[PDB]
Amino acid sequence: VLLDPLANALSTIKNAEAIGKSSCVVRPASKNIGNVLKVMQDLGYIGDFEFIDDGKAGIYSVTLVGRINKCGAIKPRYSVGTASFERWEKQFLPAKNFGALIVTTSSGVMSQYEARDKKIGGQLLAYVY
Amino acid sequence: DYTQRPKSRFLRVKCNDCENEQIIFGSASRKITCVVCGRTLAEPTGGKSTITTHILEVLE
Amino acid sequence: EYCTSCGIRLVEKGYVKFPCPQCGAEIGRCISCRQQGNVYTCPKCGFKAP
Amino acid sequence: MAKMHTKRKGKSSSTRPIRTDPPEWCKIGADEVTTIVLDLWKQGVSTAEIGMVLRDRYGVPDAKLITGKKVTTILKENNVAPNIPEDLTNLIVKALGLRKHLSVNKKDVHNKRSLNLTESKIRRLVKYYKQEKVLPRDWFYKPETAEMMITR
Amino acid sequence: SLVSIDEYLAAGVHIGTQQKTQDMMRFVYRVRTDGLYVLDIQSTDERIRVASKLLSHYDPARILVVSSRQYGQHPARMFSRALGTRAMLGRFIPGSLTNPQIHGFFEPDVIIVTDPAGDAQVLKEASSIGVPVVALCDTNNLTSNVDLVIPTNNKGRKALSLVYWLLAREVSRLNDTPFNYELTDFETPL
RNA sequence: AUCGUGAUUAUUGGGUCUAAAGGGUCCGUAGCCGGUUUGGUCAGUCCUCCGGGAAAUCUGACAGCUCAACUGUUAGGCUUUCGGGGGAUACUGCCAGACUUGGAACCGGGAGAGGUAAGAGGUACUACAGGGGUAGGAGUGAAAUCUUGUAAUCCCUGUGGGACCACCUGUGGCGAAGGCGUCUUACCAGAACGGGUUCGACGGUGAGGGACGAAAGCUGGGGGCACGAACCGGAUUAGAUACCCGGGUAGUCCCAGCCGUAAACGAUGCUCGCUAGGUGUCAGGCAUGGCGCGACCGUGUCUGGUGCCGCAGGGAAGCCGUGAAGCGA
Ligand SMILES: [Mg+2]
Ligand SMILES: [Mg+2]
Ligand SMILES: [Zn+2]
Repeated sequence: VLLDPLANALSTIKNAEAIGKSSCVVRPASKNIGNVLKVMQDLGYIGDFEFIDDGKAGIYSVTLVGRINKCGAIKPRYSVGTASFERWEKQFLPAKNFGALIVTTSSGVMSQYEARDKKIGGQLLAYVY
Repeated sequence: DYTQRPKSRFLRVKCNDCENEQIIFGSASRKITCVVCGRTLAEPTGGKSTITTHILEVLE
Repeated sequence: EYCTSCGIRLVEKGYVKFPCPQCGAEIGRCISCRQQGNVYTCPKCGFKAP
Repeated sequence: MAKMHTKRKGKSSSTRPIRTDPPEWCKIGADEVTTIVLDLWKQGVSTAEIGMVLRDRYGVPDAKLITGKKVTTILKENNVAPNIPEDLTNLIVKALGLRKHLSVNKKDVHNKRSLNLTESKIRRLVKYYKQEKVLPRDWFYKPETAEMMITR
Repeated sequence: SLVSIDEYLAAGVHIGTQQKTQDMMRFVYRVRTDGLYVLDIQSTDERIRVASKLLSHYDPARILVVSSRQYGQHPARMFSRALGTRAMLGRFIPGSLTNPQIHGFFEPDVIIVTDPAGDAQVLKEASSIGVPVVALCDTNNLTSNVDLVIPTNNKGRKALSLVYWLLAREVSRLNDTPFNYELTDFETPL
């Protein structure tokens, strides 16, 4: 049964990047999916995305502009504080100031650079680079 | 597109005896007899129902 | 150095560089986009071939 | 996905189109369809084919789109609903018939497994309904005594 | 179309193969009742014109033309004579472009394949050396290691002669080469 | 010895087709994992505050021991992973609904060696008896036992017997697996397919635990044509307690239970999304051409199975490859 839509969407984005496809569809869209896509768009790694409702949870027509290398969910969504980002960055990421971790926070969902700027932490959501 | 559509379609069948302006579903799972007088508008086939009277116009 | 079908870098051996078959602007292709026939779109003249 | 107790997945879904409105090509009204639903219910017709006969002989595309209510919502509104859900009643009815058959064919182990799968589905439905307060907390599915057609 | 579709109907160019592929869908416009699926003749002329524009950016003595079939053999030789391109009609040595000590060594800048499936070795050699290739597929062809696709029937003698003459005249007009050859020269000896 | 080496205990961070390793299959509790969505809370969580978390040892410097370790001051570390307040509501858990795709329920025309129960049937075999006929039949590498003059072999007639379901048959089908092939009937079940049909997350997996579980074997009652461990006999051979051949018991079969294991195999547990293609055939549905333009058969196409081929991908390779051994949950 479908029980991890954000990880499914990021795995689809990984597959579309690996084949080099410019565009790909996203299986059922969610609000955290849209927040991850918006933060990734502001990172410049992902081009475009539109919620095309289908009388269902809704899907995405995402235009991959060829800027990423791999992106999946962070499982478990680890609790993280302002003084706890660098170890996750050293684990998932490949290099300093290279790629970002999608974070969910009470202020908002955003990459951990802007979360460290906010001085507020929370749960890791995903990673893209 | 990205949205799903109903490939199966309705009809506008007209009754052969009482001239009723009844409405039937194309992929009928039941014998859609006429609502009013005496007629069987179409019989339930496993796929598309076999209409016996006039179809005024197939709708969406 | 950047493909028109994938944009990946042509650092490997086997990269083919050629001008456009419509406008003459340079268009690149990789082995994966050439083995798999990835459609390439010319960003200047909009030419799209398989 | 796969089925409940057989892993044979299938995609024979009934494709209902995106309709946020009632029909514009039909002159049928909400009162007409609710009267038809009540009369067919009083005939003795279960809710699965009530909508089917609405959509086939009357060409009603969907009761919720026009009336604003589903079949069971109209049933609860008019006090014309059963005390037990139709899916649980159907599973219990099939299980009772299968047990009646299996009490004379004791070699029929395949249908014994079929009875076990239907019992698993019955307990799943009872667990969901007691989760959602449709059925009483103390009323457990007794497969020998408290399983009759109308339970009281 | 630069040439009328009735001529392509008569010459056998629009006849393909009873089985097609999914990537050849974009060059097919309609399924014929016989089984042989007709390609897009307008798309065929578009691909021919685009290739001739691309082939006109290079000298004929740097182009490479290869063919395998007998029916594509004579028009390939006609193309080689009318352009001066070094053709490989008939049997092909697997190490011509590579193998500098071998007979038939060549270092081209563009490759032309008369049939990509049959001329698989030339495709592998061009991919190894890194030379972009304009290919001539059919209804049952795949464009792997292919840069440009020419949708024409390579199993018809008249279709091959007509297509080779069209490509030759188009390139020779684009590159202002004197082209005194006529389609009967490119037509197979009947 | 112990740590590291060693990702040789692997949450980070390993494998489990062939190297040790997928449980025979499956149902299923605690656990664990869980759809989009409006409304409310803020417990984990989050930022912050305040009470703590003895020094010692740790780090750096300063100061002072001649450098040094060392003692004091000091800025950090540990002590942890407690108690209690304020802010936030993304996240998950709590509260109340909804939503249709996930699963569940019903209807339709079709498919199937799917299951039990009953019966009939096909041919061969065999038992005895009868008729014909008269020197061997059987078997082997070759032989002999065996069988036959009490008339066998072979042929004809007739009556009973028990097992067994051929060709049809398929790189077909159904089934959870084991497994299921004569036919008819009754009972039951699942599936896919069609479905502007009912339901509203009701779902996945699942240590324990439960049922099914090939064959052999065991217990009790039957049956015993054939086959056939044991056993006996005839050869082979140095020997033959074996292969071969002649007999043939238990058993194979049925009826009522037990054991619970197989190379129970795809040596690949199950569920979901995702990822070039070409290519048989099967069920259903669907277009069209022919069809005695009807019951029917062809090509195309969607869905679900059933096979081969193989790019990318991955592997140590054989290979796998939308039916993963690919990429994630
Ligand atoms: Mg047995
Ligand atoms: Mg297994
Ligand atoms: Zn009527």
